[PDB]
This record gives sequence, structure tokens and C-alpha cells, in this order.
Amino acid sequence: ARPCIPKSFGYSSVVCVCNATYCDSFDPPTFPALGTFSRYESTRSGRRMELSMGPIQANHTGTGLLLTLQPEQKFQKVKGFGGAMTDAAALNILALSPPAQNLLLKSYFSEEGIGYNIIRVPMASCDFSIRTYTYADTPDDFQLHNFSLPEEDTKLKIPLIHRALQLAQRPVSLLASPWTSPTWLKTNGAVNGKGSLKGQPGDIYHQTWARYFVKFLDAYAEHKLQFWAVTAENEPSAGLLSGYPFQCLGFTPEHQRDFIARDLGPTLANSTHHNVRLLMLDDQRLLLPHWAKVVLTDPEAAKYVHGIAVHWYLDFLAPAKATLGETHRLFPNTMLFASEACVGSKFWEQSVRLGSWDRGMQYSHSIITNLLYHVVGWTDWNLALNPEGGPNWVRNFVDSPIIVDITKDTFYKQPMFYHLGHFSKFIPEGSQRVGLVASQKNDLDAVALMHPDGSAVVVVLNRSSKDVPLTIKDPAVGFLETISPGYSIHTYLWRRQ
Ligand SMILES: *[C@@H]1O[C@H](CO)[C@@H](O[C@@H]2O[C@H](CO)[C@@H](O[C@@H]3O[C@H](CO[C@H]4O[C@H](CO)[C@@H](O)[C@H](O)[C@@H]4O)[C@@H](O)[C@H](O)[C@@H]3O)[C@H](O)[C@H]2NC(C)=O)[C@H](O)[C@H]1NC(C)=O
Ligand SMILES: *[C@@H]1O[C@H](CO)[C@@H](O)[C@H](O)[C@H]1NC(C)=O
Ligand SMILES: *[C@@H]1O[C@H](CO)[C@@H](O)[C@H](O)[C@H]1NC(C)=O
Repeated sequence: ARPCIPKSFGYSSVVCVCNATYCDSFDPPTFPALGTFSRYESTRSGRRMELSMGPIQANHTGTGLLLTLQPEQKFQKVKGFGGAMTDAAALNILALSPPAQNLLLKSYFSEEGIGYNIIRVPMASCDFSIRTYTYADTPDDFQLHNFSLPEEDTKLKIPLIHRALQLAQRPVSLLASPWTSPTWLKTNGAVNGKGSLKGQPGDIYHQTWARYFVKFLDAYAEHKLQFWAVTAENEPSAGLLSGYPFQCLGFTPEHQRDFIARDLGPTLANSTHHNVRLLMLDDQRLLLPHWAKVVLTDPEAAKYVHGIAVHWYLDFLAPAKATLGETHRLFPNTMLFASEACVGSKFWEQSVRLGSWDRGMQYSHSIITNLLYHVVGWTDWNLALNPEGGPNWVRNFVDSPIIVDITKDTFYKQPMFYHLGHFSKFIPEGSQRVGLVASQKNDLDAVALMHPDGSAVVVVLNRSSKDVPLTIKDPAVGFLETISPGYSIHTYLWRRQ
């Protein structure tokens, strides 16, 4: 286990400094015997996923906070965690020397790092691109004879995805999302702004756009990559907004419903890519449950839709119970998945705050809330950005868990990286959320899950300044006596037999 090299940039915590010859890492799991628990601890004060071990006791007495596992109370199975291979993320990763590149990719994808198993791939350009392009910019090419991947895919994104896959010991699921269609399929003839597909679902424009999904999946397959899922459109509501500056393609929920039932669903189902999952919405969770009711109460759209993808940007408006909770109650067999998050887009937010503990706590708080309301996965946005929070052709810069400094062949792992790793490292695909109750009112955020191998994992986040002593009870093993320091996050692991 190679320790964090801390550096302060004047914010609430430190970054971990990595370069060509040094990056912090973990040792392989030792799997401690029954009656012993593992603790991974990160703190604002500087601890970075530090391992300790403790005993499990047969008995407990006291008035302190007790959290009780309810292993019989079974909820959602986890798909996984990861981030987005944008043009910007690829340009930043490839600006490092090869050994620094490999330590960045190992930080995310290896067992010596945090075990990411999801990669979101934009279908052509987004704002985190240095130029605007689609795969079919030759005008009025309804045949899509001139559909091709440019070097952003063939030289940047695809080779980095292959390298990530090879470093990962877990199977990695790829998720594709489009921002815009070719401009000649759009009402406004532009990559951005208020504009939809021309015409109506079931017509030549919509059939062409559905076939474009199949051509993308064919082109990626020529490069030996297969997708787990695609979304119906990135943030479809954004294309309904006058002057929207980012690549977009506007759909009402009715438009998405009919596009899926008539065009996208049947087109994917009648392709070699029929096993690729389709996710609807890919948008702010305040749009639930309405968007789910509009799409999923139509059997001709419902039969194609595997899940509902959500973005976190307006979560302050949208209580989880009224959105995720209500959507799970009405549509319990349609999985919910968090497909995009980042801090810093808002005009008042500094784009990049190197070492921000607040930004880390935003991530872990969101992941815990999502898991407590039936969500099966959580996806970061750009895997890496430069210290300006780009590149970005619209100059809408944001933060990333890893910041690359090309001038020093150095990258910085922020608190967001460690807060995400407290889940991604320890909650593999197939883990199941289980019950966890508190003995009294408390300021902690906590979630319990069972690993496929039956072992327990509990994440405890303390967003308060105050140390909170607490006990965890598992009826199969006994009591963990621990303490949740102010501004900390813990992951607890233990065998149950
Ligand atoms: C990539 O990042 C690495 C981590 O920051 C950089 O390594 C640091 O490199 C400096 C410059 O050589 C080292 O400092 C020197 O340290 C030695 C003492 O060495 C011994 O003790 C230190 C702890 O004090 C220990 O880290 C070493 O293993 C040795 O046991 C002094 O003699 C010098 O006066 C000077 O202070 C750092 O120790 C070193 N840290 C680590 C953790 O390796 C590396 O240089 C970066 N590479 C590039 C090219 O940017
Ligand atoms: C521990 O738990 C058991 C429950 O079977 C209880 O009967 C026993 O007296 C407890 N031990 C102590 C020291 O309280
Ligand atoms: C588009 O495709 C056809 C046939 O493969 C080719 O002859 C034509 O010149 C291409 N157009 C452009 C603009 O590259």
C-alpha cells in the first residue's frame, strides 16, 4: 500500500499527487477471518482510504447510536460505478507520459485502485470536446453512407477504453449517450439551441436517427468494443430551451415515448445489438415520476426500455422519495441508474477547487441517497480535466476527481475520487442493498449492502464537525464498536460465516 502524497491548494483538504514514478495504491485484499472487520477511513484532515481492523463482539450495552443490519430486507442489485470517457478526459489522460497515464488508469480501474466497472461514452461531440462534429455530417445522407468515426474515437477514446478494460479485473460495462444528431436531421439546423428531430416518430428523419445508433454500435464493434447499454438521448429536455449552448436534441416525454416505440426500440431489436439495454430519460430526476408514466404506460415503448437514467444537477429541487421512491413504487421492474454528475457547472461555482472536501461529501451524500432509493449505479462525468476544468468548446468548465497538470507530468486525485472509491472499490456488480435502521436520530449518512460472496459492506459518511461514537449490529456476527469522526467517510467490511 503506497500512501497519498498530500498537497494543499488552500481549500478544506489535500489532493494526492501522482506522476510517472509514484502514485498511491492499495495492497490486495487479505480477507480477515470471521469475528474481525476491516475499516477504510478517509478524513478532511488527510487520511485517504486507510485500512484498519477491529474485533466483532458477541455483546453490546450502552445508550449510544446503534445501526442494525436487516439482511432479510433485500432491495436493488448493484450494476456498478464509474465515469465518462469524453474527448476532454481522453485529451487530458493522453497529455501525461505513458507511465503517468497507466497509474491514472490503474487508480480508477485496477484492484490496486478503486475498481470502476462503468464507462460512459459520448456518441460524437459534447461540450467537453474541442470541436463540434457528429458521425454523419455529410448533408442529407439518409442512407448514412458517410457515417464514420473520427480520430476523437479511433485515436483517443477507443484505445483508452481498451487499456481501461485490460487493467480492470472486473467486467466493465460501456454506456453510450448522444448529445446531438447531425444538424440536417434537426428543426433548427444547429448542434445546439432549441431544436428536435424534424417530422414525427416513424418517419424518415426518426428512422435515420435510429439507424445511426446501430451504425455507432457497428463501428465500435469493428474496434472490438461492445456496449452494455445506450440512453435514448443525453438530457432531452435541454433541447426544449431557447439558446441552449451545449450540443442537444430536444424531446418531450411524448416524443421520447413514440421515438422509442416506433424507431429506436424496433431498430435496435432487429440488429446484431438486440441484447444492448436501452435507458430512457438520462435527465434530471425532478422529471420523475412524470417521464416514467408517459413512456412506460405505453406497452409499445415499455417493451424496449430496460431502465431510467438520472442526472444529479437539480437534485436540490427533487426529494428522492417523491421522484426515485415514487418511480420505484409504480415501476419496480424498471431499474433506476445515475448516469452523470459533476460539481462546478453553475456560474457562481469555481470550476476546479483542488482538495475540496465539500465536493467529496457532495459525491458520497448523492451516492448514499441514490442507493437508499433503489438506484443500481452511479456515474461520474469527465474521468479527468485540466486545472481550468476543460477543455470545453463552450468554456463551461467543471471539476473532476482527477486533475491533470500537463506542464509537470502530474495528476491530482481529489477528495471526490476517494469518496466515490469508498463505494466503487467495495460494492461490486451483483451486491444487494439490505436494511439498516438507526436506534436514534443522527446526523450520519449510511447504507448497508451484501457482496455477492455474502460478506457485509457498510459506508458511513459524517458531514458534521462532531465525532459520533456508534455501534453496528449484524445478527449473524455481533457488534462493531467504532467512531465516525467529524468530516470523515468509512467503509466497513466483514465476513458473515
Ligand atoms: C514523483 O512524485 C514523487 C512523490 O512526491 C517524487 O518523490 C519525492 O522526490 C523528492 C525529490 O527526490 C524526494 O526528496 C528528497 O528526499 C530525500 C530523502 O529520501 C529518503 O527519505 C524520503 C523521506 O524523507 C523517502 O521518500 C525516500 O524514499 C528516501 O527514503 C532527501 O535526501 C532529499 O534531500 C530530498 O528531500 C522525496 O522523498 C520523494 N518522495 C517520495 C515519496 O518518493 C518524485 O521526485 C516525483 N518525480 C518527478 C520527476 O516529478
Ligand atoms: C450476551 O448476549 C447473550 C444473548 O444470548 C446474553 O444472554 C448474555 O448474557 C450476554 N452477555 C453479557 C455479558 O451480557
Ligand atoms: C459518401 O459515400 C459514397 C459511397 O461510399 C462516396 O462515393 C461519397 O463520395 C462520400 N461522400 C463524402 C462527402 O465523403
